[PDB]
Amino acid sequence: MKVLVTGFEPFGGEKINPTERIAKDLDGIKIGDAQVFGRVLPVVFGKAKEVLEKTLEEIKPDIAIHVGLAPGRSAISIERIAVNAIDARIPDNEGKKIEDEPIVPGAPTAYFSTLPIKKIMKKLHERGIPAYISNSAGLYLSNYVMYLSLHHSATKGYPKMSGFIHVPYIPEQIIDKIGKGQVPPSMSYEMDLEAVKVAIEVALEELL
Amino acid sequence: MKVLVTGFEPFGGEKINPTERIAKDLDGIKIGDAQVFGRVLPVVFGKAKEVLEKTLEEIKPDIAIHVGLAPGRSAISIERIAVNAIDARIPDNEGKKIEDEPIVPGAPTAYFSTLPIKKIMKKLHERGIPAYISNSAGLYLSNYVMYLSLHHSATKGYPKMSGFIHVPYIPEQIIDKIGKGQVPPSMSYEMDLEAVKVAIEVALEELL
Amino acid sequence: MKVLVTGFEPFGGEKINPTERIAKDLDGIKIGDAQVFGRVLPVVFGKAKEVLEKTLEEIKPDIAIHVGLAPGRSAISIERIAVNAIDARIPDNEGKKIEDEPIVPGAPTAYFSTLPIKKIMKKLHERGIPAYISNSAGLYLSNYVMYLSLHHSATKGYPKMSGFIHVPYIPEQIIDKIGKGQVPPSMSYEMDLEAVKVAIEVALEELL
Amino acid sequence: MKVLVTGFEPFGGEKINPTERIAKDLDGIKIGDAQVFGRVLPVVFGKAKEVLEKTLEEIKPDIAIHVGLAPGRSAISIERIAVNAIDARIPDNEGKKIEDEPIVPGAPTAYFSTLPIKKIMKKLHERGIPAYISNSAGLYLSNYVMYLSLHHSATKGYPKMSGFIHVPYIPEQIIDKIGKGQVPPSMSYEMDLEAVKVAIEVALEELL
Repeated sequence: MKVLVTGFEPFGGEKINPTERIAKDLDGIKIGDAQVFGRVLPVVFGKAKEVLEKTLEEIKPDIAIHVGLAPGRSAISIERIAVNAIDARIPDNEGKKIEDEPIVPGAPTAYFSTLPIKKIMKKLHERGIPAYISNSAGLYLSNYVMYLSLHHSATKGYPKMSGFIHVPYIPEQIIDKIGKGQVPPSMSYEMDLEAVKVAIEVALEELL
Repeated sequence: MKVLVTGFEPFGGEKINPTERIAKDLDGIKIGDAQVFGRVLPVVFGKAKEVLEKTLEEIKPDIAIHVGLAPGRSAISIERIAVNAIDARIPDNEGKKIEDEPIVPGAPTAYFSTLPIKKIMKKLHERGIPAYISNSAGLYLSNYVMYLSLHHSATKGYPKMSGFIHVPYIPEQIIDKIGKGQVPPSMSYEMDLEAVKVAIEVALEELL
Repeated sequence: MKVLVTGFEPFGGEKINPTERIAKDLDGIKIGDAQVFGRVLPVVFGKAKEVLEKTLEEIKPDIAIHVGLAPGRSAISIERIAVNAIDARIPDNEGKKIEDEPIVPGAPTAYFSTLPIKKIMKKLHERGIPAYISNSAGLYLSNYVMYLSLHHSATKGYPKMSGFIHVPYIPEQIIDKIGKGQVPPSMSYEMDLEAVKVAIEVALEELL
Repeated sequence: MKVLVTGFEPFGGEKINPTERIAKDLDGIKIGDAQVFGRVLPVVFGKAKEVLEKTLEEIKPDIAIHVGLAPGRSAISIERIAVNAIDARIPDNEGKKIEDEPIVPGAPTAYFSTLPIKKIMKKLHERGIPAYISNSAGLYLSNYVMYLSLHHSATKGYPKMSGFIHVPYIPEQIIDKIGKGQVPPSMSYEMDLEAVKVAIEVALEELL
């Protein structure tokens, strides 16, 4: 049993992206006899697809849990759906701002996450971790990778389960925001890491 | 050198108030040779004044740091001013909803906190703790105690420094909020506790 | 050329739903030689489908613009996608709270709105009307009708264009909210009405 | 009976300030036999004080209602208190960003508005105008003028009543905000103007 967890590099002017550390912290660990692989993806259209595809083909995980930062969100959010569209509010790390363009021409308009999202949310709550189901992962890189992963599952047969989890800013990222005229919500890195571990465990238990 | 830290009991239907635990956790500890006393106050007009007055007279602290819960706030907030007014949006724990009434008839319309609020905010930031200066502690029990404490200082000569710190909901308090149609910001109890300890240390260093 | 505009009846305890008036105000009007029909839909699962289906079959509009109230939103929002799922945060007007259930079993996971959403947004901006593209119409009745309308288009060939527009609370709906501990954003009814008229005109110009 | 209404010039990069038009629109009008004077103030520390002082001495109004723009607020807000402090989050129109400095050294820490704020709020509600009581007018120019006006009343005996009213962005100011990654609340200029007229009428009726 193999699990792939991905995170993203910093973007949008931020010095850090907490999901990058999550991926690195979880890489190489084992939950039961399941092997976990952690990989960081670039916040760049096209290149992110190349890396994701190569990683999926290399590892061939049974479960894929893609993690990303969601500025402004106040709790852990589990994405219910991936949409076949790109409409960036901001450009990617290479200055590309793609608007109204499909991710995969001719492919389904959307894919539902195949992770047991409701069970994951329930377990997180039991652990005192606020979490909810998000109905839009945006139309930037998070949705981009979420869709491609689910499409890979639908066309290649693996991973069996795929989904996306967004985390809020971590406290240290809020400091420079103060004075700039706003105080966005934040959540500790420790809670985020535990949340992802819980998601993996629940997904695994689901696959038996 | 003596420091008094207060917290509040649960109110507004909440099962817990994180500041109650903060007070209990800090009671009896020492920062350097300074003795810290932690006391919990009732969320009841009148009675809260009795308890506060008695506590202040009993301990005669050099520094008083009153802590409270601020539902909806996203980071640690240090109150800049206490206002001589009561206008409760909700009733206190005994069903009393006082509207447009002074706290102390004839006393000053307001008192500025005497804690080194800017230095405290700066130190918190250096510790990676998001914090900002609040210009209104509301007109409920937090402001009530903040004003009475500062008034005590002005009329009795002690405590030398007095102020108020509000903390966001802690994560576990958000669980039942989910589904109710909203996900308020939250901050870990551990961060809150450390923030209060930092405030105490900075206040002490200020008094020398 | 025929255009169908729908609105919803009051729900969630609200005395009014501004979209109900929008539908009635636009019913019978003409934009050029295009005939506009305005109909009000019940905020009830099942029944809403019956009414929508019957209305679509009766009128056979070339363009369908469904309007609804989005409590909390601050500006006009044009829905980009309809999702094949029902997961009500609150029950409908008949007390039914459907959770994790498809709208049409076996049908596509989602449909993109076929209204020229970007052009509509642009024209609204030129008119000084704040508007943006929403990537989730929720999973309540608004999404329910949006999906069914787009599904009707895909399977029956009409309407040629279908989409959904959400409007904020109108000012009068905020009054009772004040004191309840919150002041949600609002937008004038007049602006909402004009926004819908603009959307219709742009959609029509698109069909030529 | 004379009434002075003030507004502010554009600031913070905005092309307009709706309160500037409010002042000009109300200048010269009469409510009953009361004469209303409308004046625009610069968003500049020091200079704003000069203009305010000169205006107050020139007109010697019985009632002074200062109006300002509050970016982000969703409804009309009536300020309850003015604070003797300056701590600008942004610089004024001349690049001056004053931090932790009193407005009037030695003067009271704060002054309560002498306008019948609760009655004004009630009348606005009866007119279908969402409005609430604000407990902080910020520590920028709005608070600056509010405090100086109330201080003038306390030391000079006039105006008899003084207060501050903040209005949200008007819709047209939101357009350029869209895409920038946020849609702030807004309220029509017409509603703002009526709200100020209502405040004046209620204040006048209070003075008899």
